[PDB]
Amino acid sequence: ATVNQLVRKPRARKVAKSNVPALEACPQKRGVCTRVYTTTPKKPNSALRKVCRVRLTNGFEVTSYIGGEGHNLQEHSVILIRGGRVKDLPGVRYHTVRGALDCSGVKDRKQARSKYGVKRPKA
Amino acid sequence: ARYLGPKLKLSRREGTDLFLKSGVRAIDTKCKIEQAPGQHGARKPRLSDYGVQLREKQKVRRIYGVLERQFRNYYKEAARLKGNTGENLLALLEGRLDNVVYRMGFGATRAEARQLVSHKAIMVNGRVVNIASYQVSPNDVVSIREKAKKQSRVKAALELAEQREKPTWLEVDAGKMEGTFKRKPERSDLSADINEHLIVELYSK
Amino acid sequence: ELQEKLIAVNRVSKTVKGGRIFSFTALTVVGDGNGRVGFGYGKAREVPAAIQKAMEKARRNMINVALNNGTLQHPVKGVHTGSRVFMQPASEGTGIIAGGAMRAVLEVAGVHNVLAKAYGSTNPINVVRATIDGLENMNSPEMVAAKRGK
Amino acid sequence: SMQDPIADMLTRIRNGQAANKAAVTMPSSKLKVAIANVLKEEGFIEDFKVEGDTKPELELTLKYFQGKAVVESIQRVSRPGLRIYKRKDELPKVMAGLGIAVVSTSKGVMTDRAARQAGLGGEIICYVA
Amino acid sequence: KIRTLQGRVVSDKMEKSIVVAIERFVKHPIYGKFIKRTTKLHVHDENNECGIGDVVEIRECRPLSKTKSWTLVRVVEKAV
RNA sequence: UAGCUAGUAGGUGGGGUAACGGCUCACCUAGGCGACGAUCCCUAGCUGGUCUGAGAGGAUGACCAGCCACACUGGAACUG
RNA sequence: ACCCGCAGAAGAAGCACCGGCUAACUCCGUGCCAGCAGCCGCGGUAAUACGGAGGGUGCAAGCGUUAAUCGGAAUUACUGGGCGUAAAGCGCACGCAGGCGGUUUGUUAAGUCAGAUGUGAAAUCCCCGGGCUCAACCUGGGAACUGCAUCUGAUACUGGC
RNA sequence: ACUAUGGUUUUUAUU
Repeated sequence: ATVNQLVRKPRARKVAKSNVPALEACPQKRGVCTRVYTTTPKKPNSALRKVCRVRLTNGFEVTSYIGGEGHNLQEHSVILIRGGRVKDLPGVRYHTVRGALDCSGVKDRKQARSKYGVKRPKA
Repeated sequence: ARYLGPKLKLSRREGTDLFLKSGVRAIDTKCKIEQAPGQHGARKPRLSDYGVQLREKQKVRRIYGVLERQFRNYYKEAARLKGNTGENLLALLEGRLDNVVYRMGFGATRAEARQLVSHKAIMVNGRVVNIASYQVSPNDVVSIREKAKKQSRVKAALELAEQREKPTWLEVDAGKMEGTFKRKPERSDLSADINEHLIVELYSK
Repeated sequence: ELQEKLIAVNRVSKTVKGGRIFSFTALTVVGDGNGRVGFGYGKAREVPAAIQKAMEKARRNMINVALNNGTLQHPVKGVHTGSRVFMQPASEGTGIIAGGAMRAVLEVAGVHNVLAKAYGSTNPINVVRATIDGLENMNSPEMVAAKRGK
Repeated sequence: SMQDPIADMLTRIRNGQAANKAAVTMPSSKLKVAIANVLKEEGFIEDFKVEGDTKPELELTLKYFQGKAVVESIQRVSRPGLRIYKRKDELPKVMAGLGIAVVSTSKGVMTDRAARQAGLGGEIICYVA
Repeated sequence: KIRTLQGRVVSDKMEKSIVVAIERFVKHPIYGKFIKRTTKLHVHDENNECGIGDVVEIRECRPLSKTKSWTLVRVVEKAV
């Protein structure tokens, strides 16, 4: 672009699109939770995986992933969400926290046992 | 932090005796040193240059006992005033009080000297110093206090040093257990005049 | 004797009717350690026979460049087929700096270190050609000297 | 183009070296003549002459010395689209000091060597090596 | 005197004043090209003889009205 | 985002303060700002500095030094 | 603060990572499931990629998992782009704020450049000295804040006359 | 050039 154009009026970046604006640029955000259900990934990666519908503290609802084995999550339980990129499971850019609020940890972790808010081995 | 646990694994990874359990158990080895770090190395060899660079990053600092943050903090003073970082870093690591107390013969290792420095036994410029993060000035005095001179471990450290060669950049009177540090050594006088092409590119990016 | 350096070697897949067949291809440089250099490329079966083919073509594409005690005095630009490279004199700080073709080409030529960056097409077999074009973009050895007197 | 009298001199020399010619002739001006006199002084030409009947033509004899080429660089710096001015301590140093920069100055067209020794700045016209 | 300038009249709709246009004469701070850049002054004039498109000489003073800190010195060129 | 401005832009008579000024009251004019961006919306206190990067240009103005503005909210007064 | 003692190893080590990028190895189980995941990609009968393993690597009072603000990003392009065909030359001519302008002499010093007098507080990067057990910290000094002002000066070229 | 004409075949280990 010419100097005679930029000296008359400058030109603007376009645009670097945002991934997860529903998290308000926070490291974590809270939500109330409604229904918890099973969903299926793209067929080359075939499996079953679990998600929940989470209305946040703000105006937005998201489909959040549930990692780790154990189903006991309930409606209006109030839980924490983190932005976490899933590219083989439909409409999921969001992960649930197990180690905080009305969630449970995972039993018998042989390796990587600090995940899901799981404490030192005693059981 | 510092390392704790089994010691022969350390001398096995360094391929060299560390003076750890090195009495009659050092004679003609039979201890996996110079042979077998880990247990594998001959069947699926990757020979990665990132792995030799990672090995050099351990190798260069463990000899002085200094941790990564300490080593990069000395490298910050070697990388200013132009490059030649391997020779300019040498003068800093060799100027440490744990290294100087080891070269004066009061410890069989730099860690044994560092543990004599912590035990309030060492004095510099006429006053007591208990940190190894100190740097000794040229033609200044380093000495040991009376209540440590007869300790069987220190007796055995000076007994080891008098069976070896002398460093010329300091002097000590064994009739007083006291003397002066003359200068920070030179990398080509401490060993030989050679280029080591990894240490001049070490750390960052 | 001409001194050798390997820049890269890798396995290469080819999907043919009913199956895949594998080859190796090597990227090499050969030089005299004073000012003469060439770059090689070649495909074969197994690493050492691909390197053998590449080193044999490095010894067929050579150029001879005169430099005053092996230095690159001024900022200098290399070009080949949309691959671009630019080299700059240092300040005796970190100094070296730069990797791959922009490290290896000057090593087998015995040439003193520079600060270097690539632009455009980054594919190594054309960036190396731009590096030996930038070596030829350097001035006469030694020229001023007698062009302009003190 | 009538909009620039310096491109009318520099590019004639680069195209003349690309054509490997011994001499080059151009339409004249006091500035082209002042630059030709310093290109003779700095060893790039061996002669300059101004000849004509109704308008002046400036003919330069190029000084190649001992092999190919008379310039490794002939680069334009200040232009009608963008002016380039430097103080005495912000003067350029062309190709690690192998080249020269041409400076306007209130005292007449000179080298960066001469401007630095005088203690002056001005417009940077071109780089020559 | 502290500041004294020359410029061109653009409004004469006032009985003790005029509006004068002046140039900045400035290098653009990042794009490096030179620009004229026209800025306006509201200037004191109790004679009321200088007029639109004429060239005037003006001097800086203490405030005489709101947005009025300059006064007329001379008519430099007459545009008819 | 194309219009926005009746104390707005300018004159002519009278007042107020430690002083400037449409600060303020009255009688008259149609000016002024705006594509070099007025109107309007979201965002944001200012500088020394901090600080990413090859650098440009941004970002960022918690700490220490100096300004602005607020004192639940709005609007006044008394005193120096 | 500092000095000398009284007890006992006593009061003390985590956490990811190990197919490739990326340093650490490849046994058995599962059989596109159960799971893994930053990226490439992995998982149907020995899976170097999951589970389960024993061993192995690296940081360390930290380790993993993220966010803010930048970098890589030339991805808004001054430094530093793209338009025959990979985005875009606008169907053609007329007029126009702005951008550029022959060849010379004389004048001006607005652009520019030179030298002085100021201001850019103290702190601070950089650079040179000193003391705290070292550094941080406490600081003696020199740089720098490329500028913005007030004089004096050159006068080549752009602007103006 | 040398007769004017003739439509469909599930996504799929996957090299």
